[PDB]
Amino acid sequence: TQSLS
Amino acid sequence: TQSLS
Amino acid sequence: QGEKTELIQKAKLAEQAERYDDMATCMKAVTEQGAELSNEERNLLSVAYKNVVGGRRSAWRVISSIEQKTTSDKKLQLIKDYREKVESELRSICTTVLELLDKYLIANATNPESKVFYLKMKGDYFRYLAEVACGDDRKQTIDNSQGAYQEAFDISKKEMQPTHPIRLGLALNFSVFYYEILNNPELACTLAKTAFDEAIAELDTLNEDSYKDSTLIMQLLRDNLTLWTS
Amino acid sequence: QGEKTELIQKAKLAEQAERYDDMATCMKAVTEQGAELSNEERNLLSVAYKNVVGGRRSAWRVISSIEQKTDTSDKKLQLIKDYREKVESELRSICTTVLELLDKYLIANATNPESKVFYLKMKGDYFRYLAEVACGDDRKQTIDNSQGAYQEAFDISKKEMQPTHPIRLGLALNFSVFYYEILNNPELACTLAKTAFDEAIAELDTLNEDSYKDSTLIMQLLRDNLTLWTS
Repeated sequence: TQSLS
Repeated sequence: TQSLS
Repeated sequence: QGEKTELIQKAKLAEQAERYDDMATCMKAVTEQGAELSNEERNLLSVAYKNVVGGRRSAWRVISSIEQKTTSDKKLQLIKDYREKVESELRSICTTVLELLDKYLIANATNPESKVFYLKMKGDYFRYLAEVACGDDRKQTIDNSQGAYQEAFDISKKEMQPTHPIRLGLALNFSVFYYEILNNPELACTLAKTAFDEAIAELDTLNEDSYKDSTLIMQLLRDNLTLWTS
Repeated sequence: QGEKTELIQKAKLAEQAERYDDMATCMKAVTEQGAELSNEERNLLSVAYKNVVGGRRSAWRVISSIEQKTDTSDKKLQLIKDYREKVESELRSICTTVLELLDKYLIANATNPESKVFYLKMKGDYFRYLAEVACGDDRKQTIDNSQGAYQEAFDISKKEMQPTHPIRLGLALNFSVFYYEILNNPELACTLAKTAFDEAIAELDTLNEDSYKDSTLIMQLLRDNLTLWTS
């Protein structure tokens, strides 16, 4: 689960 | 270049 | 001002030196001058604080991963007291960013593009509070970022095309808020699938300057989608 | 001691959370308890300070590399020079804390040649970190202090250690780096690394089955420093 870098 | 670790 | 132009240089210098605390106190003094931010300074400030708050989030997740993997032991007390110490730093960091947004950044919003950017930033830093809040404080900070994301979502669909990187990055973080803070995985997937499909349906209405940073976020949108459906 | 076990607890806590500043203060307090450190507590002390000083070292080189690519007439130069000196002052104080810990506790209470080699190696290490940024008369004396600690540890390890142990292999690698980065002598840097490698290959029967992983990595590090430098 990745958010914005 | 590379030391101990 | 001769001070602002020098603060940007030190911030750019601290960024390559990976000294994000020094980078964060520079951009904080820049926004405290009152003038609305560039696009360059704006991303400098968010990059600075995302790395400062990101280091404490990574530590918090590891200490808690060890904390619940043990109340028979008595050495657990110190584990919890070390986590609230890390929690203490993380709380004070997000409040400084949130008060920076309320005092200077949100008010002096020129275009809706910056308003959505700063309103999304508010939703992110209230979400980082909900990661570590508990009790009556928890649901209050959850409602705060939801309201921030919701207004940013409404404005972005009004003034931005589906392929806009800011609109796409807001749907990404908002749908993550739905997956991790609200624990509605089906609503989270629909929030991410809608943004990806509306963007992939208009991939001719954007050029070489537009492409790239636009798909990097669409790539993350799907990355979450296949991970969440499994 | 009651807090000695709790201090090793918080240290291990902070290491997993990559909070090396907090981890280094616990290992500093433990060392300030006078008692000679065990093998586990000994390497916990160096791991902590290697990351604490390593963050300042990697930042300093990024800043110093920008300053060398900056003309002596750019307005940003004094700001780059000011920021570099800020990083240096933290860096210098970190090695200061490590060095006074070494001489007032660690090397004083050694009483066996292994810990002497380990702590004398650390003395040569952190003096080398100072020589990396020193200039003027300061440079030559920190250089001689670094070489002083390395040569003593190298002489004790040559006569009391087998060439296969990670500590002798580690000191040989750091000493070989000192000859390459500080003295700018690549020919002697490779030879020091080559003979330490070749002596470890010869006495490969003297290697203890426990420290097998470490020695295999360190011998590889020597061979790449070798392969790189001889080209």
